[PDB]
Amino acid sequence: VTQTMKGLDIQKVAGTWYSLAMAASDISLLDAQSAPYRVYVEELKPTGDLEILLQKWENGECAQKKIIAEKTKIPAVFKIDENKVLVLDTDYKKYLLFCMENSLACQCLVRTPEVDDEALEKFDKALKALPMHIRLSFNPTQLEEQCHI
Amino acid sequence: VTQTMKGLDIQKVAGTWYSLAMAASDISLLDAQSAPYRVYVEELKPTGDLEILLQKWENGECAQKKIIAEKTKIPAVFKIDENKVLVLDTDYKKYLLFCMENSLACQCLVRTPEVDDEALEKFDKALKALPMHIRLSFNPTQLEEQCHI
Ligand SMILES: CCCCCCCCCCCCCCCC(=O)O
Ligand SMILES: CCCCCCCCCCCCCCCC(=O)O
Repeated sequence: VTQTMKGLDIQKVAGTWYSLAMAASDISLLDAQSAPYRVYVEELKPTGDLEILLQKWENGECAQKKIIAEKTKIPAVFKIDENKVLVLDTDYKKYLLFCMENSLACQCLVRTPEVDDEALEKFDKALKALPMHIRLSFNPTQLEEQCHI
Repeated sequence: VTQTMKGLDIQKVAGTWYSLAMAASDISLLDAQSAPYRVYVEELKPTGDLEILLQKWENGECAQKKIIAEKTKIPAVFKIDENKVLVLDTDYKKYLLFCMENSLACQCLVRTPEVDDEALEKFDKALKALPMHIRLSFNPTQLEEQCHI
């Protein structure tokens, strides 16, 4: 991944996000509800490390989860306990494109449970470079459900 | 779906095809190997009805399958025993875009086990109109395996 947000102010990504679309390099990273990269972002809490609240389906349950992405020399790049989180683009107010890699998955996050075509076309343009083999998107009804059910 | 091949000569789609990419309106139509619209086209045999040889994963097996799409008043539209098959576009030599609907799934077929970007971008342009929520694509290795394993 060769796209990163110049001048990312991590404080300003704080609060509520919705996983509107997801893509991955391999189908099995996203194909089932229990697929490894099938994580739904709930809330981003910058400490300047980054606390992520996400939902994730495990052994027949939607589980609420709290993880820390440690900051790096680069403001737009964080690490996870192996896995690099890259923030590609964000306008802070409406959307945020990020990828994670050790296997590569990218997401289009939005502030509100709505379908944002402006954001999805930025997401699409940003995956054109990447070797993605699965893409998903969720309707507003699924954005309000635990684990996008 | 509002895109159909003008002047389709069905005889000329005869022979060998590879399911290079697939999209569907609902994730559960494509997400597992046993998902309903997760069918891999092997061979198209026009009689002028259309005989399809496809592969389909059922109860832990890749099953070879033979079905008939009955012709309609419209050359580019066929029916299946409920389900409409629409041929959107084909150059006969390299690629063929088709959709099926009762739930909507579209595929980008190619003559050879290779990744055709020209064809995938035509596929992408053709799904821009459609309310797709899952897309898959397969590498050349998977195109040569039973059920794209
Ligand atoms: C801008 C920051 C975006 C947020 C990035 C979220 C990435 C977190 C995903 C990491 C996967 C860890 C999930 C739990 C581990 C597991 O169940 O195996
Ligand atoms: C240009 C023609 C393209 C070929 C169209 C192929 C569509 C066939 C898919 C129909 C699904 C039927 C599969 C078996 C039925 C089942 O297992 O439920």
